[PDB]
Order: sequence, then structure tokens, then C-alpha cells
Amino acid sequence: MGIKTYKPKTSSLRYKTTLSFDDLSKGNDPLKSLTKGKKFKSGRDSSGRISIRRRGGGHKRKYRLIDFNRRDKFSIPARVASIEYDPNRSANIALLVYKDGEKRYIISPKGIKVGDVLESGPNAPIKIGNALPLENIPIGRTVHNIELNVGKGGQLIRSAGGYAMILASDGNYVTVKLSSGEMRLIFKKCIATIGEIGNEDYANISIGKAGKSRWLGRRPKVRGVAMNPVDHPHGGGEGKTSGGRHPVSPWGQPTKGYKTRKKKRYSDKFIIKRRNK
Amino acid sequence: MKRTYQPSRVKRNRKFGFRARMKTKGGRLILSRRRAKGRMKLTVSDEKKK
RNA sequence: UAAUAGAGGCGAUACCAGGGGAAGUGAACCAUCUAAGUACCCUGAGGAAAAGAAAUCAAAGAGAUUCCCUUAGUAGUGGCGA
RNA sequence: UUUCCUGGGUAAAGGUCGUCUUCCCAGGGUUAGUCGGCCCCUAAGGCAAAGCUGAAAAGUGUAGUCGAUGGGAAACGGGUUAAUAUUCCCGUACCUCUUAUAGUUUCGAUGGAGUGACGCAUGAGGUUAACUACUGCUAGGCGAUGGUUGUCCUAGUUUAAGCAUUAAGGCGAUGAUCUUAAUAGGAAAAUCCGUUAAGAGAGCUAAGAUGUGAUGAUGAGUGCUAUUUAGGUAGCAUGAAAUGUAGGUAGUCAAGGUGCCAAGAAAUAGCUUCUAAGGUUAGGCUAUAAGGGACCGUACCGCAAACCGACACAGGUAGGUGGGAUGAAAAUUCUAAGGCGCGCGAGAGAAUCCACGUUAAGGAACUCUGCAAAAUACGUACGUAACUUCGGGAUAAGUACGACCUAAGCAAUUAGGUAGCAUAAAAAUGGUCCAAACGACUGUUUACCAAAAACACAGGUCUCUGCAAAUCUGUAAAGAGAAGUAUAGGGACUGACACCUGCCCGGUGCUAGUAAACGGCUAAGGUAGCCGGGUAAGUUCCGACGAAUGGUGUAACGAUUU
RNA sequence: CGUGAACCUUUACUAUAGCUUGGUAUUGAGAUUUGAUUAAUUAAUUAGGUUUCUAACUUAUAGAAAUAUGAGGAGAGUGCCAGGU
Repeated sequence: MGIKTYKPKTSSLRYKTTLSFDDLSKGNDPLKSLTKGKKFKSGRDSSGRISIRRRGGGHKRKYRLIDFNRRDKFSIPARVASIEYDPNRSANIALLVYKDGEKRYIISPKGIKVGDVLESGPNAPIKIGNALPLENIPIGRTVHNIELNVGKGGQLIRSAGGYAMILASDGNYVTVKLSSGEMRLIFKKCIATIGEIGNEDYANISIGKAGKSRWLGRRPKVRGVAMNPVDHPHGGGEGKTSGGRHPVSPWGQPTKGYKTRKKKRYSDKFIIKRRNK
Repeated sequence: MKRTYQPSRVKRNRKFGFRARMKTKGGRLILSRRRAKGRMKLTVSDEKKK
């Protein structure tokens, strides 16, 4: 992968770095039969209010129909056609062309190249890119795109540069260390993809200026001490207060250390040891 | 100075037209009230503007 | 899908029944209470509606329901304060 | 929404007058297959049977259906009326179909697929309206006053769509049309699966150019009758006067090409094609002849006395045309066509108010303050420090030249001669340097007394959340988050970058611990760091509280303060 | 100044959204010993602790629904009562 830096010809370029797209089959337009135009979200919901703040108008982008659920294509080999840039997620997307003529997108793992043959199912070889139920993957491998309920698709780790570590297997369950670091039990019949996700320099980037942050669809963040007490519990800044109060969210919920996970959730059985600060 | 009444027409008819009034409960109450008072103009649709 | 039958909405800036139900006040504050089931909202029909032929009133011997005159500002209730 | 045209009139209204008006009265005026809608499609969005959730009223929401500023069949020129025209008329094209004729064969769906189908920045190159450079060529003048029948002057020399011809350039031979084998497509298909064995295949797109359209029309002018302010003007006739070269703007070729990452609408329309149930002139295609155009808007104002500001108001007001000279340019100024001379005027110019022009000597002594003015300004050259993140600072500072004629020179410019007080001769077109404070810098906000040191910001840190996530709005459903997945999301804090960011767990938060928590410095007492000069004369300024509500420096930056 | 009004803040007072705990209905069948109580270690009840099977119930896929399959589980969720915030 790589990082491309810029000479400081303006005061904004001094700390701008972007990725280098050398590990990408470039010059590419998405497959017309898999992408549809879409709005930009900006965080408003059906009622029309703002439910998540500070999300705004970025660059217009199309949606690429990914496939995290390769189950209905077991035993059928496919060919890697190209590795493409996806604006809707960090990771890159590979275009698989199946032997029966159907084409699909998947998350591009780390180290695959055009022309590779990929296979899914219990009988598939243990090779980067193959999707197999957790039964069959040997202890000690690194997988990604983990399915949580049979038939749902990959709902676990998916972002650029991530991977999960298989630790142990027992009964109906497999112990998996997720990228946040907790150890969680997974039902042994769900599928997963072998190998890490490529594009691991995605977060070593220094954005460089407020404009690019606006391109990424991120409106400005207004602190709480810049508010008035009607606007935010922290307001009242007659000469730079610090809130005069233990830190809280704009709705009064504590924020420095308060644990917001429900105390009696349904999945508590399947969490061995939570993540670490 | 650009000011308060930039006069569109699609906005006028859509927002204040007879069908927009009938479309909900409060609009029908408006219509009943104006009929009772005996207004010569019930809605903005009496100004024939599309 | 077919067959008929009954409804849609308006009218009464009136009345009745059911559901929802404040606030301005008084208590020289107010929080109980009061205002008050008031305004208003909503669902129903009628020409009246509702209710209506006692597992009742009540210590008198009466005998469905409703509306008046009296009982009576009485019996009680009320931060026993209003 | 008649304000448009014709005629008549002046109660009011027009900031005056009025014979006039957007005033009043009467009459008249808007002709569509090719324009804009309607229509067939969809963006955001709205409604929405069913399902689900709620005292009611409804709220969510799938299948669907509506929803243009978008995408889809077709036309241009000229003339005519007191006012209307790509709508009427003249001349000349094109697209849809109803029926029938004759060459005829697989048509048929709201279904499947392709096409439809898209970014930004940015040269360069191919032609070109308008426009001027020159010449022919027409028409008129040939000039009260020196010269002017000829290197004279003035004006014009025009003309589309469409059709026919061809083809700059781009994409192409890495495959763009096609001809068959296999078929895990969901209706199943002789199309699409573009996935694979072959091996026959270079064309596609395309401005522009020429002819035709067009001995047509238009036409400066010239010719008759009327009018007349003695100036031209109402009808009315007639008239290629080069469809010349050179230069070339703005499109356009071009949804091109070349690079970059922020990776840049959908379509159930249109075009193309495919098959089921059903059909085998029942249809469809390739032609010809005939006729079928829906319904509505069509006047006028539309940078303004006709729109929006109570007004006939110094305002706002979308988009396409944007002449000529100077110039790099749409700057500045002048001017053509065209449109106007602001809807109270006329005499006198007292003081004074307001907006400007000029100045002896002095040059910030005025004043809270070099406020306001003044001045600097361009092009081509010379020459440019400290400091620094090595990018900048920087147009640093500072200095020279600019006319005209001749000659040289591609041109910039050089040389000579000559002219002036001035020679980037008008206008437009930076004042600079030094020091300090704060903020990194672009930017944003107090509509209507604050444009800032505030906010935003890149960056960094802490904490929460394993996905029917946390979180937010709701009694809920449900939605957002998210058709996302810890290299992620949410919140708090700090604010580029550089050196540092220490001590304290008593109290209060959070799960005995945690201070990059609220906070303090007995629980622990704060670690690092933070007179001289200037002026004759200086309460100003410059040099000798407190560490993530941050401490101390810092290039560059600033309608900031001194 | 008025036993004015409104807004804001808090370790002012009093309610309450929301959050959280317990009990109960939804909610069944097993196994086991932790006990208390009642009489004679035994017997009859009952709170629990550690576990189990799925038919209630709810998650994933297909479906308009029905229904089926794969996993959880009498837990959770939702009412009512009570205890905290």
C-alpha cells in the first residue's frame, strides 16, 4: 500500500497525505449492473429531525451492491476480475466473476491479485479469500467478515486492515478475538472469510484541511463550553469556563467513563472477556 | 432588499390549495369555518393561477 | 370475486351520550384543595338523547326512569385553611 | 392579467401644469403536428391496500401510485396587420400513426437484458457567426472656407433549416460489429448471462466544407402620386452591388484527450432485443398513395410608472445575445445600432448645511489614534535582507526606461534626429519598513450599534459501543445511526507545527482504582517555564501567573490591537 | 417597591420522564442438596443455590400469510406492585 506526501506550496498542504492506489486495478468505473445512484444522508430520519448531529454534504457517490453472504454459491469457483475503489466503505472491493456467469462484489482481502480463483463452502481449500463455516477453519488462522446468524451474512469485522483471531472451539461455539479485543463466542455453523482485509494504510492518513473533512461529509463540531446553558449543560462560558460540572453529553448523560451497555442484555452469555481501555 | 413574499405559484397552490386543505382534518375545519362566516373566497384556488 | 342491505359527508359557532382533559384564579405566597369535568379536542347518533320496570330507597312503608318546588346551605367533607 | 391597439374624454388620481398618461369610457386584439405544457419515465419527496404499532383522531411502513429545475418523435427563412406569429401567408423540410395496395414471417407482457448512463482540473489541435485588414463592386457626394474627378469620401456588397456530397479530429486492431457449442436464469428464453475453446471481422462517431435549397427572398439606393416645419415620409415600383481573400474571437469537434481522487442520478420512458399464455395477415418489417393532429398557454410589461418593496420608491430582479477604438482582458474612457434626457419650474447666487476642486511657508506641531485625505499604482529590466518548517519572506526594500519621426529589428527594444514644464502625459491600476500582543493560516456569526483575541479547523488525547450495537427521537411500533462494522461509530477535551505537560485519591463523578475527570496545590502546599533604551520633554510602548478550563517558542498569514 | 412575571442554575423543596432492583402474571416439566418450619434421621410444605429438555415464548432465512428449517429459552421481553437513582 503506501502514503503519498505533499510539498508545502500552501499553508494547508504542509500536513496533507493521501493513500497511493498502486495496489488497485485502476482506471475503473463500477459494474453498471451492480451500482445505483443514491442521496447523501446527513443524518435526518423519517420524521425529518436530526437524530445524529454533525453529518452533512460530502461528495456525491453511487452505491455498490456488496455481497457479505456467499452461502448460496457454495462449491462454485469464481475468478477475481478487478480490485476497485469503494467510496461507501474504507476497504477495497474485489469483483468476482463466477463460473456460471454471475458477477458479484466482495471485500478485497490483503494480498489477493487479479486472476485468482476463489471458492466458498465446507470443501474449499484453506486459502485467502475462501469462505468457509467456522467448523472447518483450523484454530490459529485469521479470518474476517464473520457471520453472526446463519443466513444473515457477515455482520462482524469488515473495515480496512482488520482481522480476527480464532482461539478455541467447543461444543457449538468457537472463541474468536475481535479487533476491539474482546473474546466472543460464535456459533460454529456461520461462515467467515480467510485472511485479513487489505488497505491497511487507510487510517495512517493525515487529512490536511477542513475542506477535505467537509468532502467526507462531516459538518463542524461545536463544543459544549461554547454554548449557552439553554443549549447544553456545559454552557455559560462567561470567560472560558470548563462546564462547572462533571462532563456530560448534550442530554445530561455522563461521558467520562460511564458504561452505557445494558446491564442484562441477551447476548451476555456469549461474551467471555470484554475489551480493554 | 429581497424580502418576505417571493411569489411562487407551485408553492402557493401546493401549500394553500383546496386539495391541500381537504387533505387533513384541520384544513376541513378551516373550510367549514370560512363557509359558516360566509367568506367570498374560501382558498387560494379562487385566484385562478393554474 | 358474486349478491343485495346499511354507512362515508355536510348541517345547529345548539342540545345529548362516551373517551381525553388543562391553564389564568381564589386560598391575599404556594405544593393539598379550589376553579372543574370548565373551556377545548375526539368518537357516536337522535329529534330529543342519556337513563328507564329494584339482588332499590331506607327504619318510613313505600314501589320504573326523568324533570321542578321544598328539605337546605342542611347532613358531612376540607394544609378542618379557603 | 388587459395594463396591448384604435377612437373619444379630463370628476378624481399623476407630488406642478396638461390637449397627455400604465387615468377613465367604448370598440378591437393572443390562430400551433414541429414552441412551451399536456403525455410516456423516474430524483428528493408525498400518499399508500396488506402487515405492524397506538385512548380516539393517527403514527410507521411493503407491494404500488403520484411527484421536474431532469431524461424522451418532428421546422427553418422571408413577408403581411392599427395592434398577434418557428402559430397566418409565400417558398422550402421533417416526425408520428388509421386504412388500403405489394416485396413479405415470426409478432405477442406491467417480464428479462443492453443502450439510455453522467465528475473535477487542464492544455493543445481541427473549422467557424459576428467583427476589421485589403481589393474588386454598387449607390450617392465630389463639399458656401485653403487643397480635394481620384491611391477621394460615405454606405452596402445579405440570405436559414433540410437534403445531397465528404470526413478534420477522436475512439479504433489490446477487439466493434457478428456467425455457433456449453447454460445454477428464476417466466425462460433463438436475447441478456461477456463467464470460455475458436477466427472469421475495422469500423463507429463527427463538427466543418461544397452544391442544392435560392433566376426565390432580402436589399443600402434609385425612381411617381400626396404630405412638409423646405428638413424627410406614407403607400408604391424596381434593384445579387464578390454567396472575394487574410486574420480570427465563441462556440463547436468535446459526454474528446491527458492527469488526479473527493470515484462522480434513476427510469417500469425512449431506442434495441428476447421468449410464456395466446397467434400463423392474426400480426410485423421494407415502401408507396391518401388524411389524422390531441387539449391548454400564445397580447403586453418583464433591470421597470406594468414583477416583489403600503408609493409612478436612489432596492431586490433568472437565463441567452455583449458592436467599434485603446488594452492582456467583459478593466478605464469614448462611440455605433438601439433606448432615453430621472413627471414642479423660473430668477438671484447672503450667511450657512452637505458633497468636491486649488494653494505661499511649515509637514502630524491637530487629534483618544497618520482618523480622513494626500500619495504610491502599469509594462519592461536591474537589484532584493533578517528569519525560516527551506515552501517562503517578496511585487521585500531600492533604481532605470516608456512621446513622435527616421533607420535597424520577427517583436520586444536599440541608435540618431526633433518637440515639450510635464513625454506607464486621460482614467483605471499597492504606501512601505521596524517592534510587540493574540490567533496558526482559507473561512463563519451577533438580519437592524460588536467581522473580533470568538466560533470553525487540520492534529492529538480520554471514554463509551460486537451490530435486532452504543446513541437520538417516540407511550410504542418504527426510523436514524446504517443497506455501516473498532483502521468503525458516538461524546467530551485540546487546537498547525517545536520543546514540555509535574505533585495530590481527602471531597465530588466514574468502574479500592481512575485527575488528558469535576477540582486543589492538610489527601497533597506548584515541578518546568514565565533600571535601561526611545523623545528637548513618554501615567503609553519596548528591553530587565502557571503547565490538555494547557505552559513556553515559532516560519508564513491578518479589512485585528499597540 | 409589588408576599409582579418569565428564564437560568444548584449537594433548595416537592413530583416525574428515563434508568435500575425485587416480587408476581405471562411461566412448563426434570435432576440435586442448601435450609427453615411442623410432628414423628423420616414424612408434609416452602423459599432458593447448581444444572437439563422444549412445547410456551423470541432471533436468522424462504414466504403475502400459513408453514418449514437452523439457534436461544422458561430466561428474556411486556403489564401491575414495591425499593433506588
